[PDB]
Amino acid sequence: MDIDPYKEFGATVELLSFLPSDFFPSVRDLLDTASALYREALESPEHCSPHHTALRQAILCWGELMTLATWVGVNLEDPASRDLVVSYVNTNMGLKFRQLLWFHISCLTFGRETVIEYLVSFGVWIRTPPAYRPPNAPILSTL
Amino acid sequence: MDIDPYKEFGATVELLSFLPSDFFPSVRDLLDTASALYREALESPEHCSPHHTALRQAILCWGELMTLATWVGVNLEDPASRDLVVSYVNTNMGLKFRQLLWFHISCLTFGRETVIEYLVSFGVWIRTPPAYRPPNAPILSTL
Amino acid sequence: MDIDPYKEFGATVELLSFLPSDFFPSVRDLLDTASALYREALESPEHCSPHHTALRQAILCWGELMTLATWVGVNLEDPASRDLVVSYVNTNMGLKFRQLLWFHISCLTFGRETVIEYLVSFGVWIRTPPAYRPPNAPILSTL
Amino acid sequence: MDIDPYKEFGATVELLSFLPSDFFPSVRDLLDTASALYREALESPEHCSPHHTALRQAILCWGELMTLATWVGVNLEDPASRDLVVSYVNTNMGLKFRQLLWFHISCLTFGRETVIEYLVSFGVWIRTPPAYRPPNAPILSTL
Ligand SMILES: COCCOCCOCCOc1ccc(C(C)(C)CC(C)(C)C)cc1
Ligand SMILES: COCCOCCOCCOc1ccc(C(C)(C)CC(C)(C)C)cc1
Ligand SMILES: COCCOCCOCCOc1ccc(C(C)(C)CC(C)(C)C)cc1
Ligand SMILES: COCCOCCOCCOc1ccc(C(C)(C)CC(C)(C)C)cc1
Repeated sequence: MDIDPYKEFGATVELLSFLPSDFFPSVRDLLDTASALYREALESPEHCSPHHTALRQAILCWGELMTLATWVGVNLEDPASRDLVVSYVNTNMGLKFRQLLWFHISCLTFGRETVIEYLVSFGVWIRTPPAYRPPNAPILSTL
Repeated sequence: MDIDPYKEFGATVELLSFLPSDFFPSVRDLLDTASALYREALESPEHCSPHHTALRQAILCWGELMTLATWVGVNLEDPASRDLVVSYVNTNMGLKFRQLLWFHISCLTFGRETVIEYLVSFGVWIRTPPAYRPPNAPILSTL
Repeated sequence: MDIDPYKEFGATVELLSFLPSDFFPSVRDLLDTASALYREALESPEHCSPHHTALRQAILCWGELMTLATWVGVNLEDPASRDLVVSYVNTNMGLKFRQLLWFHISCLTFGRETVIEYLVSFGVWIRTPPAYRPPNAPILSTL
Repeated sequence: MDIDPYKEFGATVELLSFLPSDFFPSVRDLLDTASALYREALESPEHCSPHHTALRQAILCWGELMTLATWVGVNLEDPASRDLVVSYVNTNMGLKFRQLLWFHISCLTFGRETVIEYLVSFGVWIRTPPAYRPPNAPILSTL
């Protein structure tokens, strides 16, 4: 079916493509962050939050994709296709994964309205010209 | 992270290992059941329930895995690799997909208590040797 | 008929003639901004605002002009005339279009009074010669 | 963004398609009418009505297209290109322009409900076979 993984939260793919693809941190970095900050609540037997649920399912899915790609590469004999699997994964699905993880982690941490206003402001900013925008890229802080 | 996609909901992979592997319906049947009973909810912008929050993500994961295997079978001129990848997807991950779909659809339709009782009772019925096994296995029913 | 597209909103062309070309984001950027911030209200059957109405009509104009430029590229076998028409369209019409899109988005975003005070101040700043005006221009920003 | 210029007023492209392309008056005639009837308003500094706003924007776009056509006629020596461009502009873009002009002038003048009932009645007419199609095609009146 046609589902938007964010509209149950108050966002949309059209709104997260409003940021450059070179903005979203790497998958490994986001997973490390997620461990460090919410391992005890993702591994928890509680409906702690919809973000927790969705993040769990996403992590399991990335793990299964990784498993599959490693298996294909290990079985295949020639590199041309022993690589193309993991390569295409990190190309097309890595972006979706890290957009979604960024969303969920950032929300759980800072706030949903904050993350949304940040998306909007950062798009407006990265689209405005430098002479007439503030010079420092926007960023999220708990400090 | 070792996440159990069920302990959040009050279960485990073990409790679901009582059911054999050939017990679980086809992914087509289960996707049809979902599109029938819970579509307006899985497309809604609401946290209708953690079951929905999980089912949306799992369906997106399955779609992306399908796209992967298809792009593979297409761009890979080795039909052996095509077949192996796309059918191993089924072999290994479809069983998990349909376990999770079964669990969620059944805890939505009938309930958590009813489903866990069903799991216990079916485990009894199946661990029981045949000679003493009644032919009327437990079936989940609203009627 | 001597129509001023801002006289209805309390502004004028003479008040936006000071804003240079390097001030206005690209057409693509402004369109993405609108699509991300106001799509569910520009595609809506409500009279959400004069700015919404005007944005709708201007986007329709621009879409038809892009259709024209495509038809040109396809039906004009004179590369010179073809490229000259396309460049005229883009440069001139997109400059006017960026001007108007900016006015409307900025108003909807900040306020009519804020946008007009900002225009007055930017005019003061841009009339001042460089030897007596600060180097850092005024700035309209949510941040 | 896919936008319907009539959906905020209470109609739909699929509804004004009931009327043939050779039904709408000349752009000349429609502009004469709009001038004579609402010039003091389309030149006004007031959101007199959404129809007024939309008409302002449309007439501005038509004026820019006229300026384009003159620029072509003077610059481009290639007669085939010049004429093809002017003809495309007038024919197609003016078909759309006079659809819009007609809708807005007619609404402002007679009424939205009147215009929509007229659309459905004209559909009835044009659908009725010529053996039973009265020659008195429906027409909008204030009497
Ligand atoms: C080969 O099957 C063995 C059955 O035992 C399952 C053991 O693993 C636990 C399965 O749990 C899941 C369920 C779903 C999933 C996701 C959400 C990632 C969906 C999937 C598998 C379709 C990608 C991941 C793990
Ligand atoms: C190259 O990526 C472009 C961005 O795509 C935009 C998103 O398109 C709609 C679908 O979005 C998602 C988001 C996440 C996912 C899941 C949860 C399955 C995770 C993933 C991407 C790791 C497979 C699937 C689809
Ligand atoms: C070839 O003509 C097709 C007839 O129109 C079918 C309906 O198309 C819907 C779009 O309608 C309009 C109407 C007006 C316009 C504007 C106001 C932008 C004016 C125009 C046509 C001069 C560009 C754009 C689209
Ligand atoms: C070439 O641009 C120079 C700057 O403009 C100077 C005059 O400013 C007045 C702007 O007038 C318009 C006219 C039309 C428009 C719309 C939005 C209808 C778009 C267009 C140009 C595609 C017709 C916008 C502004």
